Amino acid sequence: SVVEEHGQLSISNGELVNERGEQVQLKGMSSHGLQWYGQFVNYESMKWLRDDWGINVFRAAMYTSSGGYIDDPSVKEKVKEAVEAAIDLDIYVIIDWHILSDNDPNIYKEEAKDFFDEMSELYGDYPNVIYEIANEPNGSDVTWGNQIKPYAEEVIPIIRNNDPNNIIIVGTGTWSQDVHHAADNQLADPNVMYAFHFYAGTHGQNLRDQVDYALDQGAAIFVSEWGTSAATGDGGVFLDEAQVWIDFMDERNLSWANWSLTHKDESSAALMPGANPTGGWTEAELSPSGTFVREKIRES
Repeated sequence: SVVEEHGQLSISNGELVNERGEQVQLKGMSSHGLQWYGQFVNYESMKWLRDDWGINVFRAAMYTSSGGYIDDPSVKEKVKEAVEAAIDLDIYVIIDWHILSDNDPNIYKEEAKDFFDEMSELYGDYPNVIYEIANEPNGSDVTWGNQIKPYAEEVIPIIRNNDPNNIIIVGTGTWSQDVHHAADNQLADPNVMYAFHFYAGTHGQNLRDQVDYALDQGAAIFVSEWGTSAATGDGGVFLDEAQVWIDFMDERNLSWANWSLTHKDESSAALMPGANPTGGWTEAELSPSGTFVREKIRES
Protein backbone atom coordinates (compact mmCIF):
# COMPACT_ATOMS: atom_id res chain seq x y z
CA SER A 1 0.00 0.00 0.00
CA VAL A 2 2.67 2.59 0.87
CA VAL A 3 4.80 2.39 -2.25
CA GLU A 4 1.76 1.86 -4.49
CA GLU A 5 0.21 5.08 -3.15
CA HIS A 6 3.26 7.34 -2.88
CA GLY A 7 5.32 5.76 -5.63
CA GLN A 8 8.26 7.70 -6.94
CA LEU A 9 9.80 9.92 -4.27
CA SER A 10 11.60 13.12 -5.11
CA ILE A 11 12.82 16.35 -3.56
CA SER A 12 10.81 19.53 -4.16
CA ASN A 13 11.86 22.78 -2.52
CA GLY A 14 13.94 20.90 0.02
CA GLU A 15 11.18 18.46 1.01
CA LEU A 16 10.62 14.79 0.45
CA VAL A 17 7.46 14.46 -1.70
CA ASN A 18 5.56 11.67 -3.43
CA GLU A 19 4.75 11.35 -7.11
CA ARG A 20 1.78 13.67 -6.79
CA GLY A 21 3.88 16.31 -5.05
CA GLU A 22 2.56 15.82 -1.55
CA GLN A 23 4.93 15.80 1.43
CA VAL A 24 5.64 12.35 2.78
CA GLN A 25 7.38 11.30 5.97
CA LEU A 26 9.05 7.93 6.33
CA LYS A 27 9.47 6.31 9.74
CA GLY A 28 11.10 2.97 10.30
CA MET A 29 13.87 0.80 11.63
CA SER A 30 17.50 0.25 10.81
CA SER A 31 19.12 -3.12 11.18
CA HIS A 32 22.28 -3.30 13.23
CA GLY A 33 25.34 -4.48 11.35
CA LEU A 34 24.35 -7.17 8.85
CA GLN A 35 27.56 -9.05 9.65
CA TRP A 36 26.53 -9.43 13.34
CA TYR A 37 22.72 -9.39 13.50
CA GLY A 38 21.56 -10.31 10.03
CA GLN A 39 19.17 -12.90 11.32
CA PHE A 40 16.72 -10.08 12.19
CA VAL A 41 16.53 -8.99 8.54
CA ASN A 42 14.05 -11.14 6.62
CA TYR A 43 10.64 -10.95 5.02
CA GLU A 44 8.81 -12.13 8.16
CA SER A 45 10.43 -9.71 10.59
CA MET A 46 9.94 -6.85 8.11
CA LYS A 47 6.29 -7.84 7.60
CA TRP A 48 5.80 -7.81 11.39
CA LEU A 49 7.39 -4.36 11.61
CA ARG A 50 5.16 -3.12 8.80
CA ASP A 51 1.94 -4.53 10.24
CA ASP A 52 2.46 -4.28 14.00
CA TRP A 53 4.74 -1.23 14.24
CA GLY A 54 3.55 0.63 11.13
CA ILE A 55 6.97 1.05 9.50
CA ASN A 56 7.07 2.42 5.97
CA VAL A 57 10.86 2.19 5.45
CA PHE A 58 13.57 -0.28 6.47
CA ARG A 59 17.30 0.44 6.51
CA ALA A 60 19.84 -2.27 5.73
CA ALA A 61 23.03 -1.26 7.53
CA MET A 62 25.85 -2.94 5.59
CA TYR A 63 29.02 -2.16 7.47
CA THR A 64 31.99 -1.88 5.16
CA SER A 65 34.68 -2.52 7.78
CA SER A 66 34.36 -4.22 11.22
CA GLY A 67 33.91 -7.59 9.55
CA GLY A 68 31.47 -6.21 6.97
CA TYR A 69 31.46 -6.07 3.22
CA ILE A 70 35.15 -5.36 2.54
CA ASP A 71 36.18 -8.35 4.73
CA ASP A 72 33.40 -10.64 3.59
CA PRO A 73 31.22 -9.43 0.72
CA SER A 74 28.61 -12.08 1.22
CA VAL A 75 26.68 -9.61 3.26
CA LYS A 76 25.60 -7.84 0.03
CA GLU A 77 23.23 -10.76 -0.46
CA LYS A 78 21.49 -9.90 2.86
CA VAL A 79 21.04 -6.37 1.50
CA LYS A 80 19.42 -7.91 -1.60
CA GLU A 81 17.15 -10.00 0.65
CA ALA A 82 16.05 -6.84 2.49
CA VAL A 83 15.43 -4.90 -0.71
CA GLU A 84 13.37 -7.74 -2.17
CA ALA A 85 11.37 -8.03 1.07
CA ALA A 86 10.63 -4.30 0.95
CA ILE A 87 9.50 -4.64 -2.64
CA ASP A 88 7.23 -7.56 -1.69
CA LEU A 89 5.90 -5.68 1.36
CA ASP A 90 5.40 -2.46 -0.58
CA ILE A 91 7.59 -0.31 1.69
CA TYR A 92 10.69 1.78 1.05
CA VAL A 93 14.25 0.52 1.69
CA ILE A 94 17.51 2.24 2.39
CA ILE A 95 20.71 0.59 1.09
CA ASP A 96 23.32 1.87 3.60
CA TRP A 97 27.06 1.71 2.78
CA HIS A 98 27.76 1.83 6.48
CA ILE A 99 31.19 3.42 6.94
CA LEU A 100 32.29 4.14 10.49
CA SER A 101 35.84 3.09 11.56
CA ASP A 102 36.73 3.56 7.90
CA ASN A 103 36.02 7.18 8.62
CA ASP A 104 36.76 8.72 5.24
CA PRO A 105 34.37 7.49 2.52
CA ASN A 106 37.25 7.68 0.05
CA ILE A 107 39.00 4.74 1.67
CA TYR A 108 36.75 2.18 -0.03
CA LYS A 109 35.46 4.42 -2.87
CA GLU A 110 36.33 1.97 -5.62
CA GLU A 111 34.38 -0.79 -3.87
CA ALA A 112 31.51 1.63 -3.17
CA LYS A 113 31.27 2.49 -6.85
CA ASP A 114 31.14 -1.13 -7.85
CA PHE A 115 28.62 -1.97 -5.16
CA PHE A 116 26.31 0.90 -6.05
CA ASP A 117 26.62 0.07 -9.72
CA GLU A 118 25.46 -3.46 -8.97
CA MET A 119 22.59 -2.40 -6.67
CA SER A 120 21.31 0.33 -8.97
CA GLU A 121 21.45 -1.98 -11.98
CA LEU A 122 19.43 -4.62 -10.11
CA TYR A 123 16.92 -2.41 -8.40
CA GLY A 124 16.97 0.91 -10.20
CA ASP A 125 13.58 0.40 -11.84
CA TYR A 126 11.77 0.09 -8.53
CA PRO A 127 10.60 3.19 -6.62
CA ASN A 128 11.32 1.57 -3.26
CA VAL A 129 15.05 2.14 -3.20
CA ILE A 130 16.92 4.89 -1.41
CA TYR A 131 20.74 4.84 -1.62
CA GLU A 132 22.74 5.90 1.46
CA ILE A 133 26.29 6.19 0.14
CA ALA A 134 28.30 6.90 3.30
CA ASN A 135 26.70 6.38 6.72
CA GLU A 136 28.93 8.46 9.05
CA PRO A 137 32.02 10.26 7.73
CA ASN A 138 33.96 11.30 10.82
CA GLY A 139 37.25 12.71 12.00
CA SER A 140 38.67 16.22 11.82
CA ASP A 141 40.57 15.30 8.64
CA VAL A 142 37.31 14.40 6.79
CA THR A 143 35.44 17.50 5.64
CA TRP A 144 32.53 18.12 3.34
CA GLY A 145 34.41 20.13 0.80
CA ASN A 146 37.60 18.11 0.68
CA GLN A 147 36.46 14.53 1.21
CA ILE A 148 32.71 13.91 1.29
CA LYS A 149 31.36 16.07 -1.52
CA PRO A 150 33.98 14.84 -4.05
CA TYR A 151 33.28 11.25 -3.01
CA ALA A 152 29.58 11.78 -3.63
CA GLU A 153 30.40 13.37 -6.98
CA GLU A 154 32.07 10.05 -7.97
CA VAL A 155 29.40 7.70 -6.60
CA ILE A 156 26.27 9.57 -7.63
CA PRO A 157 27.10 9.41 -11.39
CA ILE A 158 27.53 5.62 -11.12
CA ILE A 159 24.03 5.36 -9.57
CA ARG A 160 22.52 7.88 -12.01
CA ASN A 161 23.67 5.91 -15.00
CA ASN A 162 21.32 3.15 -13.87
CA ASP A 163 18.72 4.99 -11.81
CA PRO A 164 18.12 8.61 -12.79
CA ASN A 165 16.17 9.88 -9.87
CA ASN A 166 15.59 7.64 -6.81
CA ILE A 167 16.69 9.40 -3.59
CA ILE A 168 20.32 9.48 -2.57
CA ILE A 169 21.22 10.23 1.07
CA VAL A 170 24.79 11.61 1.55
CA GLY A 171 26.50 11.52 4.90
CA THR A 172 27.90 14.63 6.49
CA GLY A 173 30.91 15.42 8.65
CA THR A 174 31.37 14.68 12.33
CA TRP A 175 29.33 11.45 12.29
CA SER A 176 26.62 12.92 10.04
CA GLN A 177 26.09 15.99 12.21
CA ASP A 178 27.65 18.77 10.14
CA VAL A 179 24.72 19.65 7.97
CA HIS A 180 25.68 23.32 8.08
CA HIS A 181 28.70 22.88 5.88
CA ALA A 182 26.83 20.63 3.45
CA ALA A 183 23.91 23.04 3.23
CA ASP A 184 26.30 25.88 2.33
CA ASN A 185 27.96 23.82 -0.42
CA GLN A 186 25.26 21.60 -1.82
CA LEU A 187 25.52 18.87 -4.47
CA ALA A 188 24.00 19.45 -7.87
CA ASP A 189 21.74 16.38 -8.08
CA PRO A 190 18.15 17.43 -7.42
CA ASN A 191 17.15 14.23 -5.59
CA VAL A 192 19.82 14.31 -2.88
CA MET A 193 19.31 14.55 0.84
CA TYR A 194 21.93 15.04 3.55
CA ALA A 195 22.08 12.72 6.52
CA PHE A 196 21.65 13.99 10.03
CA HIS A 197 22.11 11.58 12.95
CA PHE A 198 21.40 12.12 16.65
CA TYR A 199 21.45 10.27 19.93
CA ALA A 200 19.09 11.35 22.68
CA GLY A 201 21.74 11.11 25.42
CA THR A 202 23.20 14.32 23.96
CA HIS A 203 21.49 17.58 24.81
CA GLY A 204 20.10 18.51 21.41
CA GLN A 205 18.94 22.12 21.30
CA ASN A 206 21.75 23.50 19.20
CA LEU A 207 21.71 20.43 16.91
CA ARG A 208 18.00 21.15 16.21
CA ASP A 209 18.87 24.76 15.41
CA GLN A 210 21.61 23.54 13.00
CA VAL A 211 19.11 21.27 11.26
CA ASP A 212 16.89 24.30 10.85
CA TYR A 213 19.78 26.34 9.44
CA ALA A 214 20.32 23.58 6.81
CA LEU A 215 16.65 23.44 5.93
CA ASP A 216 16.65 27.22 5.55
CA GLN A 217 19.33 26.85 2.82
CA GLY A 218 16.97 24.62 0.86
CA ALA A 219 18.87 21.43 1.74
CA ALA A 220 16.76 18.32 2.30
CA ILE A 221 17.59 16.30 5.44
CA PHE A 222 16.93 12.64 6.16
CA VAL A 223 17.50 11.46 9.74
CA SER A 224 18.71 8.09 8.53
CA GLU A 225 19.92 6.97 11.94
CA TRP A 226 19.06 8.05 15.48
CA GLY A 227 19.09 6.41 18.86
CA THR A 228 17.39 6.74 22.24
CA SER A 229 20.75 6.11 23.91
CA ALA A 230 24.04 7.96 24.20
CA ALA A 231 26.32 8.32 21.12
CA THR A 232 27.95 4.99 21.81
CA GLY A 233 24.68 3.16 21.31
CA ASP A 234 24.55 2.38 25.04
CA GLY A 235 24.51 4.19 28.39
CA GLY A 236 20.84 4.51 29.19
CA VAL A 237 17.68 5.47 27.43
CA PHE A 238 16.83 9.18 27.25
CA LEU A 239 13.17 9.27 26.42
CA ASP A 240 12.51 12.86 27.36
CA GLU A 241 15.01 14.19 24.83
CA ALA A 242 13.98 11.51 22.33
CA GLN A 243 10.44 12.83 22.46
CA VAL A 244 11.67 16.39 21.89
CA TRP A 245 13.43 15.12 18.75
CA ILE A 246 10.37 13.19 17.62
CA ASP A 247 8.22 16.27 17.88
CA PHE A 248 10.84 18.38 16.10
CA MET A 249 11.02 15.87 13.23
CA ASP A 250 7.25 15.85 12.87
CA GLU A 251 7.10 19.67 12.81
CA ARG A 252 9.85 19.74 10.11
CA ASN A 253 8.49 16.72 8.29
CA LEU A 254 11.77 14.85 8.59
CA SER A 255 11.92 11.17 7.72
CA TRP A 256 13.79 8.84 10.03
CA ALA A 257 15.10 5.36 10.84
CA ASN A 258 15.80 4.27 14.40
CA TRP A 259 18.98 2.43 15.48
CA SER A 260 18.54 -0.52 15.80
CA LEU A 261 16.74 -3.83 15.31
CA THR A 262 18.74 -6.26 17.46
CA HIS A 263 18.64 -8.04 20.81
CA LYS A 264 22.14 -6.91 21.73
CA ASP A 265 22.42 -5.82 25.38
CA GLU A 266 22.84 -2.12 24.68
CA SER A 267 20.29 0.60 25.40
CA SER A 268 19.64 1.55 21.77
CA ALA A 269 18.72 -2.05 20.81
CA ALA A 270 14.97 -2.45 20.18
CA LEU A 271 14.68 -6.14 21.23
CA MET A 272 15.32 -8.28 24.29
CA PRO A 273 17.63 -11.29 24.20
CA GLY A 274 14.66 -13.65 23.64
CA ALA A 275 13.00 -12.08 20.64
CA ASN A 276 12.27 -14.20 17.67
CA PRO A 277 14.26 -13.15 14.57
CA THR A 278 11.16 -13.64 12.43
CA GLY A 279 8.93 -11.21 14.40
CA GLY A 280 5.80 -11.63 16.49
CA TRP A 281 7.22 -9.97 19.58
CA THR A 282 5.36 -9.64 22.84
CA GLU A 283 5.71 -6.53 24.98
CA ALA A 284 8.24 -8.38 27.15
CA GLU A 285 10.39 -9.05 24.09
CA LEU A 286 10.75 -5.34 23.29
CA SER A 287 13.38 -3.35 25.12
CA PRO A 288 12.63 -0.01 26.72
CA SER A 289 13.91 1.63 23.54
CA GLY A 290 11.91 -0.63 21.25
CA THR A 291 8.68 -0.10 23.14
CA PHE A 292 9.07 3.65 22.77
CA VAL A 293 10.00 3.55 19.07
CA ARG A 294 7.13 1.17 18.30
CA GLU A 295 4.74 3.59 20.05
CA LYS A 296 6.09 6.50 18.05
CA ILE A 297 5.56 4.73 14.71
CA ARG A 298 2.12 3.39 15.67
CA GLU A 299 0.87 6.79 16.75
CA SER A 300 2.02 8.26 13.47
